[PDB]
Amino acid sequence: SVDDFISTETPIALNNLLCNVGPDGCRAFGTSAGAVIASPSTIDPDYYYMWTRDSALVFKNLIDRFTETYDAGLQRRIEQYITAQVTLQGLSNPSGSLADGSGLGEPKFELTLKPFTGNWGRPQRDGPALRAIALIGYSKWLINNNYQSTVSNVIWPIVRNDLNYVAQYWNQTGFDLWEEVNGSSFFTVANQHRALVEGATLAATLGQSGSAYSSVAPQVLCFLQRFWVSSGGYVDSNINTNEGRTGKDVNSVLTSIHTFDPNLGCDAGTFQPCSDKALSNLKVVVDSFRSIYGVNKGIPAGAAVAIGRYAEDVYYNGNPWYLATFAAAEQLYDAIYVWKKTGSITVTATSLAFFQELVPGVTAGTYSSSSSTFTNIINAVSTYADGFLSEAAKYVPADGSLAEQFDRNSGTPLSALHLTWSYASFLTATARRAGIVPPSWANSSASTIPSTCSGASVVGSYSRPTATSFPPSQTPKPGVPSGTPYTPLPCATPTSVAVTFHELVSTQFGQTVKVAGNAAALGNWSTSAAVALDAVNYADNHPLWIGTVNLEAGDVVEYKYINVGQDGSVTWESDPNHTYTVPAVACVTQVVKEDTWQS
Ligand SMILES: *[C@@H]1O[C@H](CO)[C@@H](O[C@@H]2O[C@H](CO)[C@@H](O)[C@H](O)[C@H]2NC(C)=O)[C@H](O)[C@H]1NC(C)=O
Ligand SMILES: *[C@H]1O[C@H](CO)[C@@H](O)[C@H](O)[C@@H]1O
Ligand SMILES: *[C@H]1O[C@H](CO)[C@@H](O)[C@H](O)[C@@H]1O
Ligand SMILES: *[C@H]1O[C@H](CO)[C@@H](O)[C@H](O)[C@@H]1O
Ligand SMILES: *[C@H]1O[C@H](CO)[C@@H](O)[C@H](O)[C@@H]1O
Ligand SMILES: [Ca+2]
Repeated sequence: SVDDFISTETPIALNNLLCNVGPDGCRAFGTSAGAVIASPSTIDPDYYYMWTRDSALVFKNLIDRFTETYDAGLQRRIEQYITAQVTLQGLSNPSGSLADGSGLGEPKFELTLKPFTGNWGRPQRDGPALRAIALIGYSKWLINNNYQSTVSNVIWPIVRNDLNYVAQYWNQTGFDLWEEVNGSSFFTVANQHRALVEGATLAATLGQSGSAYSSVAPQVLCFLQRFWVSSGGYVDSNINTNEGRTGKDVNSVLTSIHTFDPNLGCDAGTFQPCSDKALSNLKVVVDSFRSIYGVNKGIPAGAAVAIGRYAEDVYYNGNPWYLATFAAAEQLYDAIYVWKKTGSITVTATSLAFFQELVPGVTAGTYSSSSSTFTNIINAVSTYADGFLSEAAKYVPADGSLAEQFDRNSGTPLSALHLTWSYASFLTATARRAGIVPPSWANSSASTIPSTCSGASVVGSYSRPTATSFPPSQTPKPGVPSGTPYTPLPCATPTSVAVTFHELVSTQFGQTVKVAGNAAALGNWSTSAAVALDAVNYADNHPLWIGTVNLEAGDVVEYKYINVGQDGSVTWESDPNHTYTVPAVACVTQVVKEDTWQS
């Protein structure tokens, strides 16, 4: 049953989500405090980085959970995530520096909170938007619990940098959320609009000027209208480029659920889940996957299917993703929420095809909660929505782990293990089914579209934030639903820990990297018995090598990386010896030790 799946998966998803958060999460142990690894996977694929997007989406889920029920463990994690942003914002990186704002569009960082120096799809202009939305989310909590002073002191300078970035750079091309298409992206623009709306509201609450953000917001919304393909009834997810695709992409479904505000009803301007444009789009996007995946064979129209990112996808051969399949369920739960709350469903010419798939022959019109048409529709949509949950559930392993993808033919997990966003996507989709909605970000002002789009932007001021700490014990006001801090699920304490050595060193032709060390498993400083690392990952300005040795839990280890040529010659990295303490903590069975070569 779907209820069984939700029951069992919920605590596993939350646990696994939090295992990916530094400094102490079970699969992110020793990462910077507040850091969110996209995945513990270090090879095939290497996702052991911090993405501005992934971390902001994960923490928006956690901040929303924290808002529903105070949890001092979550708060500690939220505060840590926020202060890490002080460090990241200040970093010169290949996207640029903080001073002119350009550095804030950097997609990802080392989990040491250092610049990722390799070639990448940069900038990605959604990051500052999502980060702002996350930090504004916690700000509203702090303000509503009498800590506005902390917002102004610690948080606001961070949010202000990101808001200025959006207001300045929204009307320039960048890479999409899949890090592939350089242009103008639906998800990116829509969240940029949301951020400006929310940021103008926060400014005014703090007594700061929101004028720059409010003057630009409606122009961002104006431009968002250009992504709509009227002849096909769907969103072209990337414009200002010809990407060699239809533009039917879960991008647009992810947009709908992430800018959901039931107080906007079925507003099509902001692409609300129940809007006619969002529904029409959903059907088109779903349909693009119906005929092409082995796992969808023999499933009829009007029944849920496994869905991926976009039909043209070749990544790992192009497969369904858990977060995509969960996203479809979530958009439908969001629509159901609004229909139930308003007691009314409207079918239009635009949404006609979506509704006719579920209730064949239904006409456009408005149906109240008491009409049988309303009942046919809402029942069919609920079954369909649970069908998308159930479809993804079919391909979740017995242990409840959520990889990034499941195989288009066999449904077995592929790509990155324990993708943090997969867990969050499960948590949000099921929250919505439960009728738990996020805090509102908008009134109808935020949905008013100007008659013309001006492409207005504002050159902003950027300053390094300075405050890097929260006051202790910032507990809720009385009455507010409260509970004991979160505690991870129990495990055995490992006698052995898999230690992935993760080294940055530029090597020449045929050279191998080995780790020589003091412990027996590292060959007692013997160069011939040293442990060889994988040249896989070595990239332009990002020369990465990984090796995983089992070392005893609690053992203190001294090591040096050796550059071993083809000829079996050894060069030693400069002093000092590295010193690492292999952890002995419950649930910590694999760690990554991130290093750079000592010249
Ligand atoms: C910057 O903003 C302007 C206004 O929204 C965009 O210009 C429009 O682009 C669409 C799609 O290419 C055209 O169909 C419109 O005619 C343009 N409108 C106007 C008034 O010029 C522009 O695409 C935006 N650029 C970026 C990179 O975001
Ligand atoms: C955050 O970190 C900074 C270091 O940049 C300190 O100065 C501050 O006290 C806080 O701990
Ligand atoms: C790593 O650092 C330790 C200090 O904890 C030294 O004892 C060792 O020699 C290595 O440099
Ligand atoms: C890891 O931690 C241990 C003790 O906590 C030290 O002995 C070692 O130097 C390393 O820092
Ligand atoms: C070490 O083993 C534990 C338990 O199987 C995993 O949770 C962890 O990811 C690592 O592989
Ligand atoms: Ca396109």
